[PDB]
Amino acid sequence: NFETADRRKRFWTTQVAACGQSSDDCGDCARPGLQLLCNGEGRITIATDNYVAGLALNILLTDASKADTGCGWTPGNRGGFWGDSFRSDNMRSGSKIRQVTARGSMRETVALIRAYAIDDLKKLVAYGVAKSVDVDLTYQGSNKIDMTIMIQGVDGNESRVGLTGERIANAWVWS
Amino acid sequence: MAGPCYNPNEHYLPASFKGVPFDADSSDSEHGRNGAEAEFVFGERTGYADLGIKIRSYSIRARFQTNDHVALSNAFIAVLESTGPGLLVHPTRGPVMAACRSARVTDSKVDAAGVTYIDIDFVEANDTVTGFGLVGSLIALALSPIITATEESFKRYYSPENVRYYNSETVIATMAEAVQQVQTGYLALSGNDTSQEKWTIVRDFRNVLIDEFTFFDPANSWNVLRNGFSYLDSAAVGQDKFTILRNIINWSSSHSELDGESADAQNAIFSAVRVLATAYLSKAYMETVASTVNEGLAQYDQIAAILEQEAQIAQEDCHDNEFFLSIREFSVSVARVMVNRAYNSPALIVYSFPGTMHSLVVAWEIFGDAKRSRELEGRNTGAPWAIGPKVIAERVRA
Amino acid sequence: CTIQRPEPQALRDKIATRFSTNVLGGAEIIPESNEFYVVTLEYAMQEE
Amino acid sequence: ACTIQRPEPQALRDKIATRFSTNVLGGAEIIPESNEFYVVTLEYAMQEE
Amino acid sequence: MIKPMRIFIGGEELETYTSARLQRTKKQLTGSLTVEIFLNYVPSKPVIVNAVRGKEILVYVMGELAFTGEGGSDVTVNFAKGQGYSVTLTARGRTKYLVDSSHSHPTGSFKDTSDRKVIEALVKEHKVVLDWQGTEVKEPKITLRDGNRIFNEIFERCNQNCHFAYETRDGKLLVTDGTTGVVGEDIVLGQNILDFSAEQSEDRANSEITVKGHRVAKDVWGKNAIVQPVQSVADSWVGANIPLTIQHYGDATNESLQRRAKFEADRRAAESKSVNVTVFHVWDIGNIHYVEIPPEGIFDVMECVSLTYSVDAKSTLETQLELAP
Amino acid sequence: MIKPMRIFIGGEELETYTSARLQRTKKQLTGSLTVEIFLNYVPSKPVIVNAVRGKEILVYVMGELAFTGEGGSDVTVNFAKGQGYSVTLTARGRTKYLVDSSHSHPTGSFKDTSDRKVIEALVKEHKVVLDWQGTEVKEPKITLRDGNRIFNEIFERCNQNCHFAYETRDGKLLVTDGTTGVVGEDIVLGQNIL
Repeated sequence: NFETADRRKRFWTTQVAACGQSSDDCGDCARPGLQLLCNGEGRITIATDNYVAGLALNILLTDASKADTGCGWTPGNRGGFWGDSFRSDNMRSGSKIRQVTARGSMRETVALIRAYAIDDLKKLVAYGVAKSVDVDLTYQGSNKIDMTIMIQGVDGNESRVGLTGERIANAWVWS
Repeated sequence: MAGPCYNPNEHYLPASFKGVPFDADSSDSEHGRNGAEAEFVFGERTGYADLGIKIRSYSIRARFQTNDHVALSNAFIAVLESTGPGLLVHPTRGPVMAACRSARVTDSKVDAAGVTYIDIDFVEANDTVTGFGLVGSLIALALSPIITATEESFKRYYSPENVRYYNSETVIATMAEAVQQVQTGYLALSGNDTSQEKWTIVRDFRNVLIDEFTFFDPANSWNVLRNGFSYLDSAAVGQDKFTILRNIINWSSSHSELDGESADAQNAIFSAVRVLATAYLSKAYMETVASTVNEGLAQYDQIAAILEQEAQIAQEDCHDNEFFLSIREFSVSVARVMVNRAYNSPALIVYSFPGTMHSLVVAWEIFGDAKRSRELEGRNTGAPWAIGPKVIAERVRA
Repeated sequence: CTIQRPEPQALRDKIATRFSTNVLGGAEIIPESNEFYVVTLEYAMQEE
Repeated sequence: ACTIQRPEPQALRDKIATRFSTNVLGGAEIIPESNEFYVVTLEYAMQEE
Repeated sequence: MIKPMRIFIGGEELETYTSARLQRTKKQLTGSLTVEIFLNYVPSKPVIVNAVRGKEILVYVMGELAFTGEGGSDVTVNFAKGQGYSVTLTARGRTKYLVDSSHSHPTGSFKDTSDRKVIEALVKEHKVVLDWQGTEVKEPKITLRDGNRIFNEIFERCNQNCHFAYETRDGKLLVTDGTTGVVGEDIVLGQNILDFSAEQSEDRANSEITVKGHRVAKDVWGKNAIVQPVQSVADSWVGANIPLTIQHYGDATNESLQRRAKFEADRRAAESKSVNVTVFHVWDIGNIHYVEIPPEGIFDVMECVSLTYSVDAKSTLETQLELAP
Repeated sequence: MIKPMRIFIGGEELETYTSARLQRTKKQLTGSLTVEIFLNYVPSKPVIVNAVRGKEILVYVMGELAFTGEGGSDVTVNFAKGQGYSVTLTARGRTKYLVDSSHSHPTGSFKDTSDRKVIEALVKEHKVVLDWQGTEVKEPKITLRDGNRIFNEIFERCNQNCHFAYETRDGKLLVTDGTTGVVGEDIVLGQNIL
């Protein structure tokens, strides 16, 4: 039959700047969300582009379960998601980059933040959407700090032979 | 390390155990893999086999120097002895779950007063359920639930002794035809068999059909129908049953043209037969390798449509609410397995070669063994010397 | 004959398979995606 | 014979479509072939059960 | 952790069972148990000794009953110059008296009854509740041997009628002709196994089995009761010719011959496919499990025949199974 | 070195016999054998399974035949959490079925014959070639016990006439009243004893 045999489809995906950017004296930042696409006669539809990038936003912008402390937390904000009780992959949803505390000089604290960021985004490889991820951080002074996150993708159809690693599963999103 | 700009407080995590901080002084670990190396007699070659992963183990050393170290040291021992495992923040290996296995506390009053050392020996401990493993099964279908469900629906309406008398003859005649359909199917499958059991089965079929009173009892009628398919299914394995079962489904697509109760007594025979054939047809598909994802999913759609039609009939006017529920649950169960077979049985993927090449060359490049070219024959069209430029093959899992 | 209240795990799996096969064409439900949250919300509506 | 009166299927399928557009898509109807069309149909199937 | 195995004797809990071992087998008439205890002695000071040679014993495994005595069937007191001083107990099933008591039947020869009506009047001299679920069979001639134990006679009679006789987990006597049907678990290689040591053997199989035996009813005697009653049954799984012949110890009837013949077939078939699995952490025998050992391609349903819970104070908490198809 | 022991099973050589053991006893009716074989398994990959419950087995010791099963009488697959995973095999003489089969004699009682003419009608139901070299004896009455094994009856009848009943190294049944007369070695202490 026709070579387009892969029938797997793609659902909605959160996108950056979907709801515009919120400006303030400090700076300008994006406001991610869902995107609406309109036809010529109404009939709005949601966008389904940049799957892996949308997935990364979900991981970063979600608080994971907080560690036990001995004094306790209010039941409302213990963190995490109640739906994780059913997943069988032996992992927990969300992230915990926001649970850092000022320790030592600012240089040390920034270093810890990078360690958490790598630890949480590492889950992308486990799911199989991406084959490798790395984050580079640069400290320039008091108020200007930058982060860059690099995610490596793959084409939908195999083209190389003799790979040291393995062909990542769930690559039908081809990114 | 390299360079004078190191910051050990920035690269080593602060140790802990069950939430109580403590000062770490060393960090070791042990990993590995279990082998089964074997050497033969008089042979110049050896062998090997993998048997699984080896259990890890961690060892740490702690120092207490602050004022009143005996209380902190003595209070920490009360945590290592607490029942059960707990979270451990290894200085370099990160957070893991472990259970203390031993601990030696050293101290002196004249040789070294004011510092207490304590060695530890941790072991990885992953929680396990108490039923020695209740993993699910995803390699076969469940036919017992639907078959029992079909039995109840068929018995509910089929009753030749209560239908109006001038329609009993027609209803019974239909049942005799339904059994004959199974008889023809079985005889076709086992044509070349000559065992002693075939003669007995053939005799049993003839005896039941000749006798005229066998079909007056709903209990007898159902038993003959259910058993007939059981012999039919076990006659052959694989593609041999595709044509036979498809024919029976075709015959059971009719609908009765009588009125009132007589219609129900006749539709029951048709509806019951079609559901049984569909269930057994699904089992047949599970015994063959999916040639392609597109073909494997096409086969599934052929089944879902038939099951969906039967569900609508049983729910047309609340004819049989329980039957409608049973069919609906079975359909989703079929989908869970048929979809998995198509997408994951051999785990096919499309390759993108730069041009047409022979089957032998393609097999060697993708895998590394030209003897595997036989697999590519069934999935790719084109002559053996012009396979490409896009190939369908398995996933290398080195 | 009797049909009773399904168990939690046996119920969530039924929804996930039904949702995947009829909407995503057999695609797996990748955790922490939008479809993952849609599936779990659907299950809650069922159990309540 | 049904004891729980079930409105006509066409009336139901319109109700789900109207509710979905008003809440999620902001008043616009569905494109004939898309994710929104398929989720709506699945929603109708669940009600039947 | 919540105690995954608790023991009870006479209503007073055992808090010092330094080791334990519970076994239940389908190929016998009573289970068994063995609990090791720690004992002390202070010289020139009082000591309290129970030494109760008989009382109820109960074993609950993970909040579930697993063995009913009756108990304290044996007591021994090991001792050593070195390691230490301990005491060992033992127990068996409620039918412990049947397996060791010679029958005291009122008369000693039935006139005309059924097997069920014979089992009831035989075992009810010791107040043991029967749990019957098999098919009743009618016999014209029964005469229990004089002085033969209860174990021999029930085992003998139930073998000819193809009835399994084994004890349950509650204290009854279950006579069954099949499996309990309680679907169990899926023991899959790579998830919970530790060792399997499967096996096959050709020395315990026969392709054709034949039976013979005379008749005893009043109306049949002569040619019809000497040379007529002979029947043959074949396995068809063995591809060779290994003939066997048996004699029937009873009132031969063509239906009864095959019942005995098939009983041998099931026994021989099971002995040729024994498996021994170990599943680490700690329901019942006769259950139905799925197995998967691709190395030798086990993809067949299995019925458990034996069960064993064994524990030790250091690095041992395991279970064993003896499957058969 | 030139292999001082080679084994065959149905004509395909065993190149992985990690151990071996052979026996031949004059005070019995069948020899034996035992071979341990290394076996492998790769998860999520195909495995080819033989599981031969019956086939011929041959053992040659230093370029000389030393056994003739018929083979694969037993198949057990040992397995361990630690050391390794292997398989074991077993075999016995060609008359194995006589050792484990109840007789199916035509009638069940000879009128007047000799022992040789009786052993021929018992063994030849399973096509096992006899190797007779002893003196014939005339027996006015013989009546094989109903259902008794072939091993029991031959052993019973050959005991009262001083007939040894044991196998050869080729796959026959040899009945003899004395030594084969094949002179062997002079086993001398300090030379070859251990």
